[PDB]
Amino acid sequence: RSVCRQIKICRRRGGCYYKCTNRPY
Repeated sequence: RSVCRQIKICRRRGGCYYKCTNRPY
């Protein structure tokens, strides 16, 4: 599994969703 946090990732084409981004924390 991972140890990231979910963000409302958005695109220019396609749309937005829940992405585990993983910020260096």
